Amino acid sequence: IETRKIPIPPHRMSALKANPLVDHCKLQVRMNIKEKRVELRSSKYTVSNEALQMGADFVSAFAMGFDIDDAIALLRLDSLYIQSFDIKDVRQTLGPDALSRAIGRIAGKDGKTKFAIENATKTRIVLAGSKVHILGAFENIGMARESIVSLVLGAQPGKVYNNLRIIASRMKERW
RNA sequence: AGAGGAAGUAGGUCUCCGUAGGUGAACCUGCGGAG
Repeated sequence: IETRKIPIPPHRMSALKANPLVDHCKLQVRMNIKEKRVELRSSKYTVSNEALQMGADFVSAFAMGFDIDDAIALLRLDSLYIQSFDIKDVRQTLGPDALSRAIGRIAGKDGKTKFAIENATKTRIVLAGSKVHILGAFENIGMARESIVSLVLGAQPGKVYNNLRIIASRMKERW
């Protein structure tokens, strides 16, 4: 018998107050969004450390900016990963014109560039300033990560999107 | 002004917060900030 408690940011508290993991994995839950904690407890119907760690990963992935439409995908498919890239990781210049210009390049007006990158490499990303979070299979996470870091190296989004599309097609192909 | 003669050229998304107005709890728009 093991328990795991996770902290949540003060962003998604109403969305966590929305309504089930006891039905999903037979693992008893408690919540308190004023101490920012969510208790996960394993019962006699709870069988595996896989179920424990996957419930923990599902709740933390809902906490870090994804909704349930992209979180029950993590509850369901075991090939699905999350990777959280800080924009402060590997940096091309020392100059502090970073945050606004970089996430203006990555996000794009009305979400055009983030959305086209998502549709191109089949991954699902969310963007909040310094931290950008990628969800999907880890080769798609590698594709989205190399596209985003080539966006912050200062390459144009048209050329980056073209190369991303051709790499995504060659990765979809079997032989 | 005249019929002839002869010639030549052809780039801030999402979420939250503080605002100000709107039709009020909520909610919408605009702005200023943090993730």
